[PDB]
Amino acid sequence: MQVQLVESGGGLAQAGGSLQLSCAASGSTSRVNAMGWYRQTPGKERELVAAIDRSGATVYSESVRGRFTISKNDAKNIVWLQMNNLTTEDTAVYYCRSGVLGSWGLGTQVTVSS
Amino acid sequence: MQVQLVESGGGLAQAGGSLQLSCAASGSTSRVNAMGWYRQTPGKERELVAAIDRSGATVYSESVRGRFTISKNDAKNIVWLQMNNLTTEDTAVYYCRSGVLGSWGLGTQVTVSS
Ligand SMILES: CCC(=O)N(c1ccccc1)C1CCN(CCc2ccccc2)CC1
Ligand SMILES: CCC(=O)N(c1ccccc1)C1CCN(CCc2ccccc2)CC1
Repeated sequence: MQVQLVESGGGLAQAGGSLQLSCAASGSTSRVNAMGWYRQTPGKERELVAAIDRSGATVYSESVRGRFTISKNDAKNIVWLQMNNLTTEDTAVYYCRSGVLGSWGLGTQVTVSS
Repeated sequence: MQVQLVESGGGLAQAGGSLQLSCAASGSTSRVNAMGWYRQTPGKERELVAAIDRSGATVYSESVRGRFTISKNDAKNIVWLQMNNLTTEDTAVYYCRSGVLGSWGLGTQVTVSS
């Protein structure tokens, strides 16, 4: 029922180097309009690293801004995490997670003057 | 079927001031383990401002880091966006959006040496 995800990439890198992770979705992909990467370093809580939605909007944790990039190939149903300028603080297990985001409401208008 | 969201807050603020937005969920809330705030300034694409998942992990766009805080009351099924140190660049329509995030995989191990 849920979309099937296969996570690839990772292994060893040198400090200063780069790695690319990938996550391939298959099965019930039509409803999936969000994908995200988390990580967990030993002893610490799992944290959200990067996320992307179907429109291409992206968001990153402070700890990886500018160094990591999340991208997608919509037709292949694959998302990548490019990880640049690595340090030993990036050692962790990385998790790909799917999401189904809901409909748009009307929203609320915010006007800031002066 | 989908969770019902009611967005509140917003209106006018002065530059330098603060506002708090809120979004109240009801109905099919049990499956909802992510909530997010987007915004759209006129003529620009809608962008992801802040998101939170059931574990409390949060993520922010670069443009609001440190000024905006997303929080939740799990028992009331309400999320808030506290917006501090506003500027005219924060004028926009703000949208609350729900999400259902998938199961955890085993992940991939990344080890950075030296
Ligand atoms: C942000 C996530 C997202 O929106 N998706 C996604 C999911 C997992 C990994 C990468 C992207 C979509 C899932 C559905 N596919 C449909 C592809 C298609 C369309 C028309 C004909 C044939 C095939 C589009 C991308
Ligand atoms: C990150 C989103 C999230 O995970 N949620 C959420 C959804 C919308 C807005 C705020 C938070 C949960 C939705 C379900 N509620 C159940 C509450 C409950 C539990 C036990 C007995 C009685 C009531 C917990 C919070």
